[PDB]
Amino acid sequence: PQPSRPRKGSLGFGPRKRSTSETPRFNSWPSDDGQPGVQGFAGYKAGMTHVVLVNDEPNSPREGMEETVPVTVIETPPMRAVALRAYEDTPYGQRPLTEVWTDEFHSELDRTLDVPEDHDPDAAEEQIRDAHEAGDLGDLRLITHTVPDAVPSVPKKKPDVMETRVGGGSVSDRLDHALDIVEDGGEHAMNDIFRAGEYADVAGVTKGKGTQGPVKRWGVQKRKGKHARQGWRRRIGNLGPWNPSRVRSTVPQQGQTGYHQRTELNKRLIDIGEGDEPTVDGGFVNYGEVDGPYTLVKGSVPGPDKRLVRFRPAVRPNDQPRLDPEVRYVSNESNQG
Amino acid sequence: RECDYCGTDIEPGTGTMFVHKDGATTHFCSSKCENNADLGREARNLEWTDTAR
Amino acid sequence: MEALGADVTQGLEKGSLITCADNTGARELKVISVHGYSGTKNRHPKAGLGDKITVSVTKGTPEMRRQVLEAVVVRQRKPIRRPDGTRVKFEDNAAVIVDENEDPRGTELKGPIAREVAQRFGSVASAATMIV
RNA sequence: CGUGGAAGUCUGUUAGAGUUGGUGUCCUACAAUACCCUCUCGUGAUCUAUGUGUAGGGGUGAAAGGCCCAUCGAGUCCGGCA
RNA sequence: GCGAAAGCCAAGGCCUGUCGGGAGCAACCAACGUUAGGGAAUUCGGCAAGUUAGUCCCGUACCUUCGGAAGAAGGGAUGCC
RNA sequence: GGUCUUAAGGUAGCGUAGUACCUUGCCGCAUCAGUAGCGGCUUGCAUGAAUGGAUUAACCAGAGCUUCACUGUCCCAACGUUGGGCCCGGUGAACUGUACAUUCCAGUGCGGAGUCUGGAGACACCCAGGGGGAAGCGAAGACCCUAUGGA
RNA sequence: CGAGUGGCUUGCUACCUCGAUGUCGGUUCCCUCCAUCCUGCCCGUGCAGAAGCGGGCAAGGGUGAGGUUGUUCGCCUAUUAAAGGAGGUCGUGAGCUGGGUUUAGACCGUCGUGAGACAGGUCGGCUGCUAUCUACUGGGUGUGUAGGUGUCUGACAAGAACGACCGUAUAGUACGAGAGGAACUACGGUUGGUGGCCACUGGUGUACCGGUUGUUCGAGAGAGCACGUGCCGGGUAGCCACGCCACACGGGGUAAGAGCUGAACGCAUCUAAGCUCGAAACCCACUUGGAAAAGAGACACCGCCGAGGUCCCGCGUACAAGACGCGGUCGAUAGACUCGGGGUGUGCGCGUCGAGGUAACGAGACGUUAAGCCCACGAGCACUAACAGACCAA
Ligand SMILES: [Cl-]
Ligand SMILES: [Cl-]
Ligand SMILES: [K+]
Ligand SMILES: [Mg+2]
Ligand SMILES: [Mg+2]
Ligand SMILES: [Mg+2]
Ligand SMILES: [Mg+2]
Ligand SMILES: [Mg+2]
Ligand SMILES: [Mg+2]
Ligand SMILES: [Mg+2]
Ligand SMILES: [Mg+2]
Ligand SMILES: [Mg+2]
Ligand SMILES: [Mg+2]
Ligand SMILES: [Mg+2]
Ligand SMILES: [Mg+2]
Ligand SMILES: [Mg+2]
Ligand SMILES: [Mg+2]
Ligand SMILES: [Mg+2]
Ligand SMILES: [Mg+2]
Ligand SMILES: [Mg+2]
Ligand SMILES: [Mg+2]
Ligand SMILES: [Mg+2]
Ligand SMILES: [Mg+2]
Ligand SMILES: [Mg+2]
Ligand SMILES: [Mg+2]
Ligand SMILES: [Mg+2]
Ligand SMILES: [Mg+2]
Ligand SMILES: [Mg+2]
Ligand SMILES: [Mg+2]
Ligand SMILES: [Mg+2]
Ligand SMILES: [Mg+2]
Ligand SMILES: [Mg+2]
Ligand SMILES: [Mg+2]
Ligand SMILES: [Mg+2]
Ligand code: NA
Ligand code: NA
Ligand code: NA
Ligand code: NA
Ligand code: NA
Ligand code: NA
Ligand code: NA
Ligand code: NA
Ligand code: NA
Ligand code: NA
Ligand code: NA
Ligand code: NA
Ligand code: NA
Ligand code: NA
Ligand code: NA
Ligand code: NA
Ligand code: NA
Ligand code: NA
Ligand code: NA
Ligand code: NA
Repeated sequence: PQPSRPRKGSLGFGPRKRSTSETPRFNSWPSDDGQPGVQGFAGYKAGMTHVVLVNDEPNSPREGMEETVPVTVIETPPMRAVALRAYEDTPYGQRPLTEVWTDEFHSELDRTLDVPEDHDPDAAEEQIRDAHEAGDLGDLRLITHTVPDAVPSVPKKKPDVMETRVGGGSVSDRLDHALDIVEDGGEHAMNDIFRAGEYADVAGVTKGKGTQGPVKRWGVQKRKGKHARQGWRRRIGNLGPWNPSRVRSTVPQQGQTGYHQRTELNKRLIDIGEGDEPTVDGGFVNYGEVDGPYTLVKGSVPGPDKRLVRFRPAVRPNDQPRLDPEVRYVSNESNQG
Repeated sequence: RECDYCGTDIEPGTGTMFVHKDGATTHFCSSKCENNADLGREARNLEWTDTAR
Repeated sequence: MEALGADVTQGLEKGSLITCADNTGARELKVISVHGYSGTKNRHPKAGLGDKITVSVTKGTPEMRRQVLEAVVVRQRKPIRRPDGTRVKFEDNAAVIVDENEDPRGTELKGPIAREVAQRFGSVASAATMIV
């Protein structure tokens, strides 16, 4: 009677096209609770190794025992919040009001932007404060960029720019907090926002695979048995019924696979350090040597080595934070062999 | 731990343990060692093995 | 059921012939079904170490032959992963006949058993000569 | 025990003949019956060249209405015929 | 080597089974190799593929028109110096 | 029924058959499960003696079934190899074409509409793809009926 | 007995097509319906509990694997929360299959004087086409909005991004004479689905290294061929699944339902006005797309004689063309070299040994030798090549 079966692949990650920005763009931010603070950070993917950990989970029978855990090493050097953008609430949603920029700029920010030579920070700031008095001030975010020059393994010097929201106590307090950070030079680090043991949402543009067929792209079956020898091997049965007399976009077809933005939820931050403790012998294949600010993310992270990945405090965590996990061993064994 | 075959130290969070029919146990550090053993070759007779040299 | 404390790649299917690691008089067992399992279209129902499976006796004493009994998978050739990352694999695929209360039907168990099976089936474990 | 070496005998892509499956490749073809693998026979009612005989309600047919020049439950050509 | 067999190579012939250049050369297709664990669950049906294999020694059932069945099956051996 | 039609009234055998409608007949074997297969029974819709019956060693690219072995047939797909495919130079057809044509959902209509009606959607051109629709292309239906047709 | 709804079966009719709308069954892939099999929330019970039976709301998700048969259907087995039914030209042959029906060959039974027949059985018996339009999946080039760089907004659009089960504590407790035997809640795991990733395990790996058969280059050394690796053994990177990671809760509004206050109707009444609650369903949350949203958007800075861009060159985190991303001497982008990190498994030669053999000769063993050979990775390193230079542009 033709057994039931779930359709091939999800319809919630489409259209399956090439991403517009290689730099991910979070479409959601954490809720305003504690003290004011930047709600995200970024780094460059290096590779993977494993670490032996002491079971942190209070509800696990293995609590306190040795445990092997996969880890993706991400170089997370300091970034720079170069501006404070203000949004205003309008009948058509949120719109950017103005921006407060600085003077101290990284030597190579001009590889991407037309750096400001003349700007009035106070006028912009005033406009924002007047907006707040009127009660039309929407959320507050910081224009941020990375320093690829600090990461030898990454060929680029051209910084990656992204906007990150600032959540916190009162709007007045977080406004001040924002301005303070910016005015200095915007220099901030992974430490300032995240603590080892917390859950973060990592966003990233997946590894590109160019054009692929329905079998790989959607998970459809290959032709089976005798059918597989007739002239059709990796093509679906049909593009649809007689009626409707058209091909529905829901049928699994060939196309661009990979190089899409994804936001992987609840990634546990195993450790945030600095140096070469996580580097592998011979070097991370197709990457290089890590010797500086890094972050060890539990499991996998979307994207290839060298790609920019974004961090954000988990917006929907399942478990309570279990801070600073005891790392008994980090493998440095060659990834070649 | 040490590889019951070649003799090198097995990198933690790596390797396979083969349980024999009689209940004996053999920790292997890699496929290379497992495979050489399946060929009926003894580690002492292989010059690259840490049992030999 | 209770957590095994190990990740298993089912190495058996409906129809597989495995060794009966006990002295019940049944030598060979044919897997028929896996307790609590529900697959998907075209997928062969799979069974691995630690699963309670329904079985029929293919080889053994006349009296035991053709009987449909329950059993517990004690050993499997396909690897399994332990918490420390190490993989564990056996020389053969084996199961032990069990009754309604999960007590081994036989008196003695032949060959080694995986420590993970012990957690789930105590009385099966407390009959094991070797536990690896 | 040896000798002998019979057979519409066996194995066999020797040559040569045949054409079972792939319902593969091809299917505006390399080809108006092709290609590849697989497969059958291979001293005999065997295969084959050349010459030669049988002619259309007639041949020829170990018989399938098979074959008689890509034409067959009655060839082909022209005529009867607009 | 049993061989007018395979594979390799002479003599002799040829580069005319007559369009080329570029992309690690994607999807998809034609031929095809290898796939862990399971082992016909696939399918009308093991279709397709796979297994076995040469030679010597041992050994060989039912049935039978006594010819056969039979290379039944099964077991062992096999290089070089 | 304990002869009658029309001469006889089915013997040896075989039998649910490549012949059995009922039918997946009933019992058994085998399998977890067997409209299959084999054995027995058998009143055979409608078996049967050269319209040859039964049976049978050997033989078979003949039909069905079982077992060991084997394995990507399958679970469930992956990677690789060679020739294409894609881009470039040169060569260079065919099929098909009433017209118009960016369509979709419904409706209507000779009751199976890109073109009618109402709405919805719709900036143009171009590349690659697998073929949902054009009741796609290909062939004056080989089924069926009709013709005071043919062979 | 009476009244209906559906259009899944069957029958009827003969409207449509006979200058052909390709069959049954199956398969694969997509959407849908609800008369709901499971799951959620409920009502009744001949509801103690447990397990049920019946009913309501409800289509989010699920509804699987096998033995006979071409079968649809159906019978049967073991699993399961359950293994629901139906529509889409009885969805799906310019997708597949070709077992059945229904060509030409043949057999059997029955019928017929016979040719031959059968709404009987049986063996064999073919699957064409290079896509013009449209449709959709993905990729470009342009124009419109009207100079550039970077960052955003969010009209709308998609999602199942999550479904379900087992176990433990609760508890041998509530309930019950006993037998038996729950729940809220908090935990652990599994299964199906989904997205991504390769440290680990596993596959590949006609890169590479070794062994070895036949033959040819006289031997040796070192090589060619054996189908696109002769075969065998090992296998790096990468790609992968059989491997690993991640995929809520909670709000808001409702249905069935449980109630509050409450009148018509002085009482009563969940309803008529009002209100409190209450579904896996709806909305939000979350993920993805999204300035061509014609109301064609916002912000900051740069620039209009110059901001920026294209070509060019060296390359890939990208890639079928195109596109995309990075580097270009103020440089580590690619190659060479040397290290590091890896694969294989101990090179040629020489020395000693070696069953023997007068000797010649001699398979092979040990040493030199963690040797030799090799690397799709990393580092150091400007040695080589990123030069020269052109163009558009308010
Ligand atoms: Cl298929
Ligand atoms: Cl099952
Ligand atoms: K017709
Ligand atoms: Mg075919
Ligand atoms: Mg590696
Ligand atoms: Mg290793
Ligand atoms: Mg199926
Ligand atoms: Mg002969
Ligand atoms: Mg022969
Ligand atoms: Mg002649
Ligand atoms: Mg005839
Ligand atoms: Mg396999
Ligand atoms: Mg089957
Ligand atoms: Mg099947
Ligand atoms: Mg075959
Ligand atoms: Mg019978
Ligand atoms: Mg007679
Ligand atoms: Mg209109
Ligand atoms: Mg006609
Ligand atoms: Mg006719
Ligand atoms: Mg006539
Ligand atoms: Mg058609
Ligand atoms: Mg209803
Ligand atoms: Mg639905
Ligand atoms: Mg149909
Ligand atoms: Mg259907
Ligand atoms: Mg079609
Ligand atoms: Mg067709
Ligand atoms: Mg076609
Ligand atoms: Mg047929
Ligand atoms: Mg048939
Ligand atoms: Mg037939
Ligand atoms: Mg215009
Ligand atoms: Mg070669
Ligand atoms: Na074909
Ligand atoms: Na084919
Ligand atoms: Na059709
Ligand atoms: Na004699
Ligand atoms: Na042939
Ligand atoms: Na004639
Ligand atoms: Na004439
Ligand atoms: Na008769
Ligand atoms: Na013959
Ligand atoms: Na294969
Ligand atoms: Na089409
Ligand atoms: Na017509
Ligand atoms: Na069909
Ligand atoms: Na539903
Ligand atoms: Na069935
Ligand atoms: Na149709
Ligand atoms: Na069909
Ligand atoms: Na067809
Ligand atoms: Na609700
Ligand atoms: Na615009």
